[PDB]
Amino acid sequence: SHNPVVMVHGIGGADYNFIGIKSYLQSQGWTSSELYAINFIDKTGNNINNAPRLSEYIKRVLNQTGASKVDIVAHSMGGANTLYYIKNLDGADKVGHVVTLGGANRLVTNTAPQNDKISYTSIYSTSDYIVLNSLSKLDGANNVQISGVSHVGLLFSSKVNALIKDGLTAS
Ligand SMILES: [Cl-]
Repeated sequence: SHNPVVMVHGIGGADYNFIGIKSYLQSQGWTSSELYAINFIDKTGNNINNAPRLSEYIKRVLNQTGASKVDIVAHSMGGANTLYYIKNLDGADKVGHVVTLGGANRLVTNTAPQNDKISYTSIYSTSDYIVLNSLSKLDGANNVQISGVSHVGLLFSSKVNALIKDGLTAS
C-alpha cells in the first residue's frame, strides 16, 4: 500500500492549501487518514524553523503509523524546506517519493539528494510568476514543465494532480 503522504506548504501558506490534492488522492485510492498536511506556525518559510518542524512531524507520523517511510508533496518554499530537511537534517532515510510543485528548490541545492534511493519529481509551470522554473528544476529529478497554470493554480489543477499521482508511484 501507499506510504503516508506529508504535504508541505510555502510562504504565507497553510495546511488547507492541500484540500484539492487530498480530495484527488482520496479519489485515486489513497486513504484520507494517511494524508497529512503540516501547518507551519512560521509563515515566513524560514528553513531554520520549518525544516526541524518538518522532521519532527514526520517522525510522529512514522511512530504513529509504523510505516518505514513517508512520501512528500511540497509547494513553493515548502520544496526548499523539504530539500533542506533531506540534505542537511535526517530526512534521507525517511522518504520514499518527493514531489515538488513550483518548488523553490535551488535555494537549497541543484541536485536532488540521494536520488538513486529517493524518487524525485519536480513539476513547474511557465506561467508561474512567483517561483522561476530555473529555481524548481532539480538535477536527478523527473522535471516536468507545463504551461498556463499559475503558482497557486498548481494546487487546484487536474493536470498537476495526475502528475502528482505519477510522482508518488514512480519506480
Ligand atoms: Cl503566478
